[PDB]
Amino acid sequence: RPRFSFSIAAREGKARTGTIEMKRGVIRTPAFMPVGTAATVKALKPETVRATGADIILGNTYHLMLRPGAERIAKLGGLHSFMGWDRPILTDSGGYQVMSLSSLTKQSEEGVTFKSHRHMLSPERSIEIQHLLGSDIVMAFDECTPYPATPSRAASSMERSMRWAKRSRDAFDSRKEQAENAALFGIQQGSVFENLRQQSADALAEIGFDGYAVGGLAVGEGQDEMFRVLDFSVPMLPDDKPHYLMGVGKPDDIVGAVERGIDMFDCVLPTRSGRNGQAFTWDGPINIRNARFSEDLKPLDSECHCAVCQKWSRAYIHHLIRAGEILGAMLMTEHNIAFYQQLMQKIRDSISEGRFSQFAQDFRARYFA
Amino acid sequence: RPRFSFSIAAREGKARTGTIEMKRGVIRTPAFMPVGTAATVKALKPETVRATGADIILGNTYHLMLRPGAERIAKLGGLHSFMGWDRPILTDSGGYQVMSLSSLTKQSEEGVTFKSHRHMLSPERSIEIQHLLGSDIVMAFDECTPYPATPSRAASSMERSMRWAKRSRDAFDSRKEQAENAALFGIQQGSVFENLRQQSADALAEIGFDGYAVGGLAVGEGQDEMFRVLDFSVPMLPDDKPHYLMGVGKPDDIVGAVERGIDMFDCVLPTRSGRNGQAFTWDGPINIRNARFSEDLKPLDSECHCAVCQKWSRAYIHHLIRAGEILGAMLMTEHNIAFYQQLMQKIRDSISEGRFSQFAQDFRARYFA
Ligand SMILES: N#Cc1c[nH]c2nc(N)[nH]c(=O)c12
Ligand SMILES: N#Cc1c[nH]c2nc(N)[nH]c(=O)c12
Ligand SMILES: [Zn+2]
Ligand SMILES: [Zn+2]
Repeated sequence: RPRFSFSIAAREGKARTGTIEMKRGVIRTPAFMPVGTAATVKALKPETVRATGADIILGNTYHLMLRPGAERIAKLGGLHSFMGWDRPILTDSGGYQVMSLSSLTKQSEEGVTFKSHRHMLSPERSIEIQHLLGSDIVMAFDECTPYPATPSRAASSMERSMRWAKRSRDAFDSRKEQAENAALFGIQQGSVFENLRQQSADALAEIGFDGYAVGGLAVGEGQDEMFRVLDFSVPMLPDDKPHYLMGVGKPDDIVGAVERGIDMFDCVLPTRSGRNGQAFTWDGPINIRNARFSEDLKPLDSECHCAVCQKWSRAYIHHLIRAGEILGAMLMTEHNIAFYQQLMQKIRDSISEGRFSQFAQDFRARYFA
Repeated sequence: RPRFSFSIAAREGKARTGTIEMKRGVIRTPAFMPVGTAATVKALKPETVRATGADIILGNTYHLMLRPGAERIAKLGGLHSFMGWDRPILTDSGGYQVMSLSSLTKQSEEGVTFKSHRHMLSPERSIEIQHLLGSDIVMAFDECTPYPATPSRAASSMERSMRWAKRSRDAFDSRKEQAENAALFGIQQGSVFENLRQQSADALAEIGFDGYAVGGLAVGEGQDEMFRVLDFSVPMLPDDKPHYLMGVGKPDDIVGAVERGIDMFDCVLPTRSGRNGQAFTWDGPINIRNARFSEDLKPLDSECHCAVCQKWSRAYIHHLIRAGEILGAMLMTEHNIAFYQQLMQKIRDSISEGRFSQFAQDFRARYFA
């Protein structure tokens, strides 16, 4: 396959369905990327992640540079070989995580220094770490502006991100092997302000990237506000390149974002919530720990085709989670990820058949009932 | 198949290899039974347990009567359906666990009352709970004498166990469905005293059971003492019925016990130790958390045919366990159980080929080196 080729096969309104061809495989879009922190999609073997239908997973520059270390993973053969996932992997730049999980931080034009549990992370080092990990889709090193933010602070932050986007591009292009085998996505910032989003989109397009991520919309904004910002933000991005909404993933968030032109998603909800006892169903989420499921023989979801719903009852999983058993986490996580992939498939198919708007409406009606 | 049929195919010294045919399947002996507390072999799907080569797993009357409850499991269809294991399951009687995990206990001729986290457990209730769970191999309700024990205390304890063995037999035989579909094993007690072991063996044989377990030898005795007791204890049991050494499982313990006539084993070592970072290898156990494995690309064991050793490196698993990742527990546990089953296969094959003594010697030489 080519290093990178995004092709749109069908459209309906602002929604699009297609494929991204990369050396390690094809990614069907709209796509949901399970999150793999600490070089593992929590509680799942890579073959199980693949069985649920995932075409690509997300890795993180921040966590991996700390443990087990970027240089170490490179010495061992790369992240793919390390964790046993041979398909595409998108790595976040650390731009967000360094300010979310670090103990103490020092931000400057050069980058961000921090202490975990002292390290420096700059556009150049972020790109290099992603190279050492052997990432297929490299994310530019950005700054995720806190929400809410004053227009002045949002502007300063976005402007810095754009300067960092240019530095990310040059660092990526300077490494032959990386430039020839991986792809680079730029990240749009600007908080919830249209003029800032426009300036960011324009700056990113001027630099040129293989894909464009919409950053900063998963840090406190309610769905109404997020959708409102997507309404004017996505159209600012190049139409012929993938649009990636970072960190967004509640089922209904995803459907609404696809309706607004988004092609890729990632979020820890499926996995994290799964381990906490929340299972997704077409009738809305349920918390399996609830006593009403102690003797419920039905599967997590009545239509779900996943291996978990084919074999075990809500009653068993209820028992497992309430007992703190590892198998409980494994089963809840596989089902949730499988549910998310089934959602993406229904989305792709409906767009391809020109009935996505109807699908969106039917989905909400049942999900919110 | 028949309700129960034990056939010995080959022998070498006191060692035997054969099969136990039961309605839900065939059990190859010598056999190792992975332990499944809380209706789950920790961190493994039942299909994975089966993939490692396990023919039967162990369930526990004590833990299940507390959570989720025996009557509840019966209402839901039985333990097999509940946890998704359709092969034979041996259930311990609770005789041991009630005195090991209970907060406060009250022992009497009638049975044992206790509080967990008030419940009564008697021979009759134990047998009934195992019936409600749908156990294939039911264990008599006994008393596991603490070690060490004075001859007087050991005698009193054993005598009570034998009276309870008779009560267990009658309770089992009184339930038509259970008597026709499951098997009943008696449990030999008597601490480390030959005369008490003899009296117990004789009492059990007089009552008559489908199999005979050697109890009380997994509560503090060193290997030398345990082997010494097995030397005179196993020969006291009926030759044509299975001999089950309860709670014994270190690799070398197993080899030595097979050399002494034991046909079945169970122990939490493989699973519990696996989650703690200990991996079994033909060269002895290793603790994967050790820094010397941070960049070791070799599999857990160089010869192991398990899925874990086919795909992941010690370096990856080291990282997983040190990060507290669930996949670490899953991988360590699958490998350890697979290693134990591979050990049983090597044992069965060597006995069948009349070269078990040589196998025992070669195994120790390398394992202890
Ligand atoms: N909101 C939001 C985000 C979620 N992940 C992100 N990763 C990066 N690099 N930037 C961002 O803005 C976000
Ligand atoms: N030692 C030892 C044992 C391990 N499990 C046991 N289970 C029962 N019922 N009795 C026993 O003596 C033992
Ligand atoms: Zn499911
Ligand atoms: Zn192995």
